[PDB]
Amino acid sequence: ELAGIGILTV
Amino acid sequence: MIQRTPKIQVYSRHPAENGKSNFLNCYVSGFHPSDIEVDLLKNGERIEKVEHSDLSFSKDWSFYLLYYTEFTPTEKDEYACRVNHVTLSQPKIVKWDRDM
Amino acid sequence: KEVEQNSGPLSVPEGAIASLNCTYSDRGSQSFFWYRQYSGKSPELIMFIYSNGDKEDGRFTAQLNKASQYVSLLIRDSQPSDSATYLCAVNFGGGKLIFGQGTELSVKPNIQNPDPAVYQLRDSKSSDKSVCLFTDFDSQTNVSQSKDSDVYITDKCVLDMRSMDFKSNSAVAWSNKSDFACANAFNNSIIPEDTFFPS
Amino acid sequence: GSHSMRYFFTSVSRPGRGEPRFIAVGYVDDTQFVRFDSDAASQRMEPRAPWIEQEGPEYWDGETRKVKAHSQTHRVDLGTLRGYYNQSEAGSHTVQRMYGCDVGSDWRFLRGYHQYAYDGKDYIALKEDLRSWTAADMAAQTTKHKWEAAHVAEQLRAYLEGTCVEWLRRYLENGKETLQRTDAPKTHMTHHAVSDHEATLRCWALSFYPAEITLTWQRDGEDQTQDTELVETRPAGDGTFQKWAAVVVPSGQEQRYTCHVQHEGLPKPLTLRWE
Amino acid sequence: IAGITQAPTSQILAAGRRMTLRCTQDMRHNAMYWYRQDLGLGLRLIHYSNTAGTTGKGEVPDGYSVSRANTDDFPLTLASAVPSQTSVYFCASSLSFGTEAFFGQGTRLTVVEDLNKVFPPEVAVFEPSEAEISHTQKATLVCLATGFYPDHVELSWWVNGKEVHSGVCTDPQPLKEQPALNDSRYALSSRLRVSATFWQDPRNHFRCQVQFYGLSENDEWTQDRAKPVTQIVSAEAWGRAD
Repeated sequence: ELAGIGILTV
Repeated sequence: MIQRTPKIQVYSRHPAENGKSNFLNCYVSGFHPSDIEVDLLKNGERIEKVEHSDLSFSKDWSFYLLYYTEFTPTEKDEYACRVNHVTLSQPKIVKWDRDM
Repeated sequence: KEVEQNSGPLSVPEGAIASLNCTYSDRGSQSFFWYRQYSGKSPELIMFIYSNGDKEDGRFTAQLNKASQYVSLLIRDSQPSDSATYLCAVNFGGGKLIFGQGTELSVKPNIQNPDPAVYQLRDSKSSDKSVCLFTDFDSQTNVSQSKDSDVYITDKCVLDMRSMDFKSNSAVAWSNKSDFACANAFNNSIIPEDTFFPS
Repeated sequence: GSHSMRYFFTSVSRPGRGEPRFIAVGYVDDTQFVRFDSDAASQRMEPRAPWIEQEGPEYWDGETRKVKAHSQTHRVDLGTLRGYYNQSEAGSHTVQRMYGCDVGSDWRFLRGYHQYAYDGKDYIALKEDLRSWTAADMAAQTTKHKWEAAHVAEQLRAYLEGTCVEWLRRYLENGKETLQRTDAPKTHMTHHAVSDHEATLRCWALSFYPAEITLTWQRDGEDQTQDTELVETRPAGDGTFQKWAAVVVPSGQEQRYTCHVQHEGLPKPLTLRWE
Repeated sequence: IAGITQAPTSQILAAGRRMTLRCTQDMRHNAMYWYRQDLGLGLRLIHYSNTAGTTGKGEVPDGYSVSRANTDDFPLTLASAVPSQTSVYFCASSLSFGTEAFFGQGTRLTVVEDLNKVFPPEVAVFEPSEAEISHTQKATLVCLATGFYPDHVELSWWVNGKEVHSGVCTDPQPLKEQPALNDSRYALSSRLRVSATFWQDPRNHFRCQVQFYGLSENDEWTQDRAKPVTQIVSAEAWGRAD
């Protein structure tokens, strides 16, 4: 499963 | 910018045997950027029906792909890989060796 | 898809423990949220939880059991200001942040002097228009409204005199131009036993 | 024994123009199970292994949304990174994301990672403790400051110790026929004379899974560090893997050389010598 | 201080009209959301947007348009004004997808088919009982907002010209006058309590006032009463020793 949190613009 | 020339090998899925059907592979790896053109050849002429893997990469970020087609080796037929990348002046040709 | 909450309205008396649960349908949901919403207001966040198990913040405990598809909020020591509809929010994808139907909490005050009474008030818009007030009862008493379309009875409301440290439960009833008895108004579902009707 | 789940992401700006090429792939171990391609027809996460097909509509909608979300984050990223490195709009640039988790033989969490690259050099990477960042250059320190205040590591640690680990187990149990298999290498050796006094012995290992293998050459029981050609482990395209190792041998002394194959599908390490 | 605002806070639409609800955000958040809230079934996702430039559809996007030109703005626009779209509408936002959402002020929206059923409230202050004062030594004024459509009202008490937040309670939801008919008129009640010392003193002013959010000033009006706009209708009482 992919991350549904923790993925933010640099 | 980091740019890297592809490593190329040509090979078959199974031990090559005359008159028996197989798969011709071309494995391009270690390259950056991701855009690359890979043909497979049968006596110098392009093979139409060629599929490829979904783009992935290694731990040093360089990409790899597997290009493939179904073939049937005979003793009179030459097979090769043609590869084009931005780090090449003109395309690179690697011949298939069954007798590796 | 479905986020179902613990079906309200709940009624938990003062100083006790309130407990709300939340179930969700997606096994792969990764973030979970509890919101509080007052009457005609925005939701504001109580807590987020990401990992399985218990999270602590003051009087509030978050509990997440991902295998059971379960989020809960345990409210310790509940004040009258905790009375709101409580909202559960489960994220289902990217921006598919999906909510429950809301569970209504009313923390009901300990009435220090349960002295129930019914009064009739005169207007300032003339001195002929009548209205009825039923005030100072304890929180076990509830209210019904139906005899006809004549008698409109409002719900149980709670005011607070902060300086005098006193709580008061009340309800209003009226019916325009009739022979409207103030004594015969509030007893659809039956009144307290010693309600003062000083006529 | 020990396993891993891994997700890989590439966004290429094709520009003076825009609309980036996005490709996402997911692996359990050395087996691909899912993909996304922005060029492709469906605009969905697509199955690439039999055992993932049994998942419900919730899963496919959930992964599609989360993969579509990754893509649009990367599109903003490409805009931003142009600014941080003062690069013009005429040229193409690449972002890369990799995340995943390892488990040990008991399927308990071993280690997690979340790394990021721009133009094929390291940009920012999560350290092994999962609470701190290694930033490669000065533009990446700005990204590090954003991500520290936003609690990106906390969120990432929650995914990498929980959700990554718990879904890896589920994948390993649903496809235990495929994923808990070990195809032992099928081995042979060929011989080729290059001149009248020297010869090449090539030791082969074919159709193995997983891709981790060790081929070593030994002259009279001692490791041949010297004249050893050893290729990249290549795929067969059917799920299994191939590799060879070659040495040059002065002729008539071919029987002094032994090839050694260690792979986890083998009951014991293998010793081929020519004949 | 970085926040989220919505505009307007209340709106009365004619049927088949167009209305854009603005929502803006200073907080540099990537993800933005639109929700509807109705009296039975909670918050309900209309549309989303994970980053600037991009959008997405939620549970009920039907009838609703959305746009994301910039990081800051996420306006929801309603093409045709159906009577089903009467709700309270909430804009929200989060730093990235799946994180904590921060909500706007809210927007009360009511689509009416007939403008000839929109009414301002009639307000009255009922002065407290003689019997309450001799029993409790406290005095309760009640208020009565009646005869209004729709339920876009805010009630407040004012002592001497100063607003009060203690000794006061208002009904949670408004109450339908004829609780059966289509587009029925509502009634709101509220009670203020102070002591007999504060009440029987003749130099004390008491004002109950109702902020009704009515029609826009750009609206069609033709009929028999005055134009039922946004208004405060007040009702007063003074202190008395009797």
